[PDB]
Amino acid sequence: MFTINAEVRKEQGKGASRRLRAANKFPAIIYGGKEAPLAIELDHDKVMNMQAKAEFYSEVLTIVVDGKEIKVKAQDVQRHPYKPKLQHIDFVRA
Amino acid sequence: MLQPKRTKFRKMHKGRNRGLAQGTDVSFGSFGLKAVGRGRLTARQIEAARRAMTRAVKRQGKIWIRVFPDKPITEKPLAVRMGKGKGNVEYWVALIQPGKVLYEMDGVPEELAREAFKLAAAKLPIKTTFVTKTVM
Amino acid sequence: GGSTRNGRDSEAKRLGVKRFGGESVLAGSIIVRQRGTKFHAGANVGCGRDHTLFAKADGKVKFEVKGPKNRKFISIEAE
Amino acid sequence: DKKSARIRRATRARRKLQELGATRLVVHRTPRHIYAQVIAPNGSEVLVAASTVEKAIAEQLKYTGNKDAAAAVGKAVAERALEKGIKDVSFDRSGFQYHGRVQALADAAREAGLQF
Amino acid sequence: AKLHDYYKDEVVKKLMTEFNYNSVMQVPRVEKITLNMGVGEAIADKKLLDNAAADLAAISGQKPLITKARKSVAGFKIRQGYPIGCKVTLRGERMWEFFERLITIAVPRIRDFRGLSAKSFDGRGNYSMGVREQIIFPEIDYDKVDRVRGLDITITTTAKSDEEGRALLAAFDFPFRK
RNA sequence: UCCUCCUAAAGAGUAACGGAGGAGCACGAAGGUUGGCUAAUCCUGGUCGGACAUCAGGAGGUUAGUGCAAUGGCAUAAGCC
RNA sequence: CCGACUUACCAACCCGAUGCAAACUGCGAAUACCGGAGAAUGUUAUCACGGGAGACACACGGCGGGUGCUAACGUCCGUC
RNA sequence: GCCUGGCGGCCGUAGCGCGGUGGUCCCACCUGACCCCAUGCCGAACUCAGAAGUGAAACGCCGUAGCGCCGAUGGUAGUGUGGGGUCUCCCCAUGCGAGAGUAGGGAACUGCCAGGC
Repeated sequence: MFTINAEVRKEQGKGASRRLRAANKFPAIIYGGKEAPLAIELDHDKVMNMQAKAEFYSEVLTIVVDGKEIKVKAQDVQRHPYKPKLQHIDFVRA
Repeated sequence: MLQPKRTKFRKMHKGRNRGLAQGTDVSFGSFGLKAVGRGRLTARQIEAARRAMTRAVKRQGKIWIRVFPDKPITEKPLAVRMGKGKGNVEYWVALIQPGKVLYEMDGVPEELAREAFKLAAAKLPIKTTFVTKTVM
Repeated sequence: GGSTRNGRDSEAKRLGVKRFGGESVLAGSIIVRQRGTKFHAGANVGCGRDHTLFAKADGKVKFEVKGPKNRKFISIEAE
Repeated sequence: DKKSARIRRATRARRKLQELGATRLVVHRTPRHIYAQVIAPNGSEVLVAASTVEKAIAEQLKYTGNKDAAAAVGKAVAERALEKGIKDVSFDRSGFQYHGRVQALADAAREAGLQF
Repeated sequence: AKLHDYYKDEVVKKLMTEFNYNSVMQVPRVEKITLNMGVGEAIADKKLLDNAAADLAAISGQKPLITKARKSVAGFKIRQGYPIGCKVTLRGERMWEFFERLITIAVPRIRDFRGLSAKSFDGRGNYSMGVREQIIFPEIDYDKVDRVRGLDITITTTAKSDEEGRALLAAFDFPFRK
């Protein structure tokens, strides 16, 4: 199923993004081309564990944010250069 | 050896190493030397590490060399004063930022890839990382 | 061989000030080395010789981009 | 082609006349008809026009697009400008060579009292 | 008169029968014919101008056009270019009468159609062949020039139809009589 | 001594026995105006014009040209007649 | 061979992916800089003229660099 | 109101290409030219007189997004000002925030005058 839990982002910006990454999170965004983009934060290590299975980019997954569920597809992954961690991911609504 | 055959000018300024790496993902093969930390890779060490990799894989598989030494760095010789022109070029260097994939391999399994990569990282002055799984 | 030679150049950049006190003509863009990507359109016929853009009448300097090739245009219009 | 070359030949006089900010007298010539227009210096707004496609000049001449037809067109536009009160218009060649119909047009505008 | 008389015969039958054409002038009309000579690096000869007068002004009193090498690229000794390329284009109905005298020296006599000169078939719009022979000499002496006169003649029309390839001249250049 | 680029930090300016090049002229047209034209390269048909000498069409926008170095400019081409 | 050629290399070129440039730019910041309007603060600090000098041998540290080996309490610049 | 011509504004969301459409309304091909002018030859080019014929080329309009072109929010790089760790580099507070890509947009809009309905 590869469901993810996410929370809506409290603050936007460079310092907020680095603070989320220092607190074991990472920013991401939900966009679909028909409705307004919604910016989420996620627990980094669960997305690591379900990304190591290569089925992240094949099938449509679910995000449990704020009590509502969006069925999306992984667009692109922004990773750290020299670390197995990542910094950002993008989602297309499908 | 591993230098440009023609260059627009015979010397260029030293400069500073930039912030981050560019082209960090595996692209051609399945495994690569993802660099950590700044430095200078010269032509002889990349030739030595490629020779070690080719020796370890025994002419099996394909090896792509991602970096190229396109920066000419000049050494003033021994017992010569300071000034009176820039020195002549002695060796050719490739500037490395953290995350830049240096080497590539495909067609060998994980064991022989990591073995040749161990020998190459032993030859090089720059560390490597470890993400090793199959490519999609 | 010995490559220690250089030529002195003095000012190759704009000083269009648009409110300071100068009657009519001022070297709005002097030693700009070019006539095409900075033309004169507003206050009559600039770009005489060495392509120095100079005004015609009193006023403020207007920088705009127009034309099919998106070149820049220096215009002077009165208050 | 021919129309593109004509526009490229016109561009000197067009941007020169628009850059001195002068009222222009623009010609357009076809093998079947001859046109004329006088244009305010902003260029988007024209004052009067005269052509052989209108019947008021077209009934007089048995062929639209002649030497004397262009003379009649020139006296038409010049009297329209004179009754409108404008004067000292500038001839806009607009890429046709100064010969033939436009020469008749120009000396018709000259002899009809429209100064250049 | 020659243009209208050629418009009567063997042209309007090409509009409906083989390839149907919507308009009258959709058929490729015979545009301007041009001829180009191949005089080389020899400027010291003077035969080129009066040879051009012989091939151009057999009836009229026309003059050729000569110009230098303005593209001016060569592996040879000359860079800026002497007058080498002399361009000749015919005037008015002399293009048609040049075509008419070419085909009346070509069809009844097998001298001008000596071999398989028309082997190349083109549908691009350009068809060229070096004739290497005379058509009409203005003087009584038909051969006073020592050269074989390897000039190039390029018929500038779209030869999509094969009527020009079989009726007027053929590929094997064999005239046929019944 | 004088030009052009870079170092020069997106106003000017800014050093070094720093890194690359040019000038000590030329033109009575290669100045002015009027009128006109658009390039380098690829291809098929064509003369012992062979890959390029002159053709004739498409592609191809200046990738050529600027009397001479480099930079900035050009279709109003300041290029060419 | 105007047909067995046209491969186990460049298919000159061109297409896709990946890089690299002080003397590359189809992009492009922060800052600085120039010019306007507004308040508040500042012993009018700003500008001109006139009387009187000194100085024109600088050093380190941070930032941007040339050179050097990204050596030097090295040297030469910009700014504090 | 519809369809064209001229001059403009904004300069590719305004361009190239594919398929269709309009004909003395208009526009463009077209006949002839040692009448005026012209070809470094050529009435292809430029002019003059015009009558036949044509929408073929070309022009204009409408579908086609196959490429050009535009392109956000985010994130990233960078950086002004304070502070901190240092092999040449970076981090933290704060302000400003790219470029390339992505979602997508997109096969124009509008002004004056003249002509045919």
